[PDB]
Amino acid sequence: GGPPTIEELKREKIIPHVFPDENVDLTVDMYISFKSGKEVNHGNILDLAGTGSVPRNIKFSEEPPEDYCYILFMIDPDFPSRRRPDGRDYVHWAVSGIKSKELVKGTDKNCITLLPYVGPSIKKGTGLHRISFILSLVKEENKGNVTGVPLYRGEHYITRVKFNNCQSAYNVIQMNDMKIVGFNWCQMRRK
Repeated sequence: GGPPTIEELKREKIIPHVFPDENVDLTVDMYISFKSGKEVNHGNILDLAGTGSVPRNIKFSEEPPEDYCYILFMIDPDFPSRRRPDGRDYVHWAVSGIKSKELVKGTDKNCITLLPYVGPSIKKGTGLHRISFILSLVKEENKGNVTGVPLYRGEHYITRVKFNNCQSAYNVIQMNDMKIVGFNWCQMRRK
């Protein structure tokens, strides 16, 4: 739509459930395609089928500022269920270091994969999950020094529930003095 508007996010309760207030500066559009014909687009309904791999193509409307890079998180704020989101935020994916307007298959030479992609975790009968993608700026020098999200050593050393025991993506962003600049989401349920 370009980037989501504040009013859109309030309607869907992404503010305050994902972002606790209205002061986010969403200026960078983010196109996200799992595969041809399967795009994340401002709260559209996507089938769970075909989400087992990292999006094939992501495109940003602009490059990050000089000496900054993007860090991208994909989360489920509605985990395990929409009615009882006791694991909010579940972190599916965290990649840091993006310099390019295009990210193909989730990585390039610049990127550090802090949490490798794992697809949506949705049981039948758990409502619609607002599977969300949050794009922020991090200093290049800090791209692998994210408090709360250490360099990856395998699943034994982290948890995806409650954002690696830092509760939320927003908390991680703000405690690292990062700047949110983009957002997209879809709704997913298990048939």
